[PDB]
Amino acid sequence: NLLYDSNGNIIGFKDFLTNKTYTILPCYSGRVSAAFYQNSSSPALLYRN
Amino acid sequence: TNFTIAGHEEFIQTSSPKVTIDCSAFVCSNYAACHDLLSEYGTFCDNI
Ligand SMILES: *[C@@H]1O[C@H](CO)[C@@H](O)[C@H](O)[C@H]1NC(C)=O
Repeated sequence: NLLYDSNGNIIGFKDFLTNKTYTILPCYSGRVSAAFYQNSSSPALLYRN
Repeated sequence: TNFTIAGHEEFIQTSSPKVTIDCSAFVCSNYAACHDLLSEYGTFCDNI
Protein backbone atom coordinates (compact mmCIF):
# COMPACT_ATOMS: atom_id res chain seq x y z
CA ASN A 1 0.00 0.00 0.00
CA LEU A 2 2.87 2.37 0.81
CA LEU A 3 6.12 3.33 -0.93
CA TYR A 4 9.30 3.81 1.10
CA ASP A 5 12.94 4.71 0.43
CA SER A 6 16.23 3.59 1.96
CA ASN A 7 15.80 6.12 4.79
CA GLY A 8 12.27 5.06 5.77
CA ASN A 9 10.41 8.12 4.48
CA ILE A 10 7.05 8.00 2.70
CA ILE A 11 7.28 9.07 -0.95
CA GLY A 12 3.99 7.61 -2.20
CA PHE A 13 0.82 5.68 -1.39
CA LYS A 14 -2.25 4.08 -2.95
CA ASP A 15 -5.88 5.00 -2.27
CA PHE A 16 -8.26 2.27 -1.14
CA LEU A 17 -11.52 3.75 -2.44
CA THR A 18 -10.33 4.84 -5.90
CA ASN A 19 -7.32 2.50 -6.33
CA LYS A 20 -5.04 5.23 -7.69
CA THR A 21 -1.43 6.08 -6.88
CA TYR A 22 0.22 9.33 -5.83
CA THR A 23 3.63 10.78 -5.02
CA ILE A 24 4.71 12.82 -1.99
CA LEU A 25 7.24 15.65 -2.26
CA PRO A 26 8.45 18.03 0.47
CA CYS A 27 7.28 21.63 0.46
CA TYR A 28 9.50 24.68 0.10
CA SER A 29 11.52 25.94 3.07
CA GLY A 30 14.34 28.47 3.08
CA ARG A 31 15.71 31.76 4.35
CA VAL A 32 15.88 35.29 2.94
CA SER A 33 18.93 37.53 2.56
CA ALA A 34 18.50 41.14 3.70
CA ALA A 35 20.97 43.91 2.85
CA PHE A 36 20.67 46.73 5.39
CA TYR A 37 22.53 50.05 5.51
CA GLN A 38 23.70 51.96 8.59
CA ASN A 39 20.95 54.60 8.88
CA SER A 40 18.43 53.05 6.50
CA SER A 41 14.75 52.59 7.32
CA SER A 42 14.16 49.28 5.49
CA PRO A 43 16.60 46.68 4.10
CA ALA A 44 16.62 45.21 0.61
CA LEU A 45 15.20 41.70 0.26
CA LEU A 46 16.57 38.93 -1.97
CA TYR A 47 14.83 35.55 -2.31
CA ARG A 48 17.62 33.43 -3.77
CA ASN A 49 16.64 31.01 -6.55
CA THR B 1 72.24 17.56 -30.72
CA ASN B 2 68.54 18.10 -31.51
CA PHE B 3 65.82 19.56 -29.30
CA THR B 4 62.09 20.28 -29.19
CA ILE B 5 59.47 21.99 -27.03
CA ALA B 6 57.32 20.06 -24.55
CA GLY B 7 54.24 21.20 -22.65
CA HIS B 8 52.62 20.15 -19.40
CA GLU B 9 49.55 21.12 -17.39
CA GLU B 10 49.15 21.74 -13.66
CA PHE B 11 46.15 22.54 -11.46
CA ILE B 12 46.21 24.22 -8.05
CA GLN B 13 43.05 24.58 -5.97
CA THR B 14 42.41 28.16 -4.84
CA SER B 15 38.78 28.11 -3.65
CA SER B 16 36.05 25.89 -2.21
CA PRO B 17 32.23 25.88 -2.13
CA LYS B 18 30.73 28.25 0.44
CA VAL B 19 28.38 26.23 2.66
CA THR B 20 25.89 28.02 4.93
CA ILE B 21 23.96 26.23 7.68
CA ASP B 22 21.21 27.44 10.03
CA CYS B 23 19.80 26.03 13.26
CA SER B 24 16.08 26.29 12.50
CA ALA B 25 15.81 24.43 9.19
CA PHE B 26 18.27 21.78 10.46
CA VAL B 27 16.99 20.97 13.98
CA CYS B 28 13.60 22.66 14.51
CA SER B 29 12.31 23.16 10.96
CA ASN B 30 8.57 23.25 11.71
CA TYR B 31 8.19 22.53 15.44
CA ALA B 32 7.48 25.05 18.20
CA ALA B 33 8.39 22.87 21.19
CA CYS B 34 11.71 22.18 19.46
CA HIS B 35 12.38 25.93 19.32
CA ASP B 36 11.32 26.39 22.95
CA LEU B 37 13.74 23.64 24.01
CA LEU B 38 16.58 24.93 21.82
CA SER B 39 16.18 28.42 23.30
CA GLU B 40 17.22 26.97 26.70
CA TYR B 41 20.29 24.85 25.83
CA GLY B 42 22.24 27.95 24.80
CA THR B 43 22.06 29.21 21.23
CA PHE B 44 25.48 28.26 19.78
CA CYS B 45 23.89 29.29 16.48
CA ASP B 46 25.46 32.75 16.59
CA ASN B 47 28.81 30.99 17.04
CA ILE B 48 28.21 28.54 14.17
C1 LIG C 1 65.60 17.82 -35.49
O1 LIG C 1 64.31 17.21 -35.57
C2 LIG C 1 63.42 17.86 -36.49
C3 LIG C 1 62.09 17.15 -36.38
O2 LIG C 1 62.25 15.74 -36.37
C4 LIG C 1 64.01 17.81 -37.90
O3 LIG C 1 63.15 18.52 -38.79
C5 LIG C 1 65.40 18.42 -37.91
O4 LIG C 1 66.00 18.26 -39.19
C6 LIG C 1 66.28 17.77 -36.85
N1 LIG C 1 67.59 18.40 -36.81
C7 LIG C 1 68.74 17.71 -36.80
C8 LIG C 1 69.99 18.53 -36.76
O5 LIG C 1 68.76 16.49 -36.82
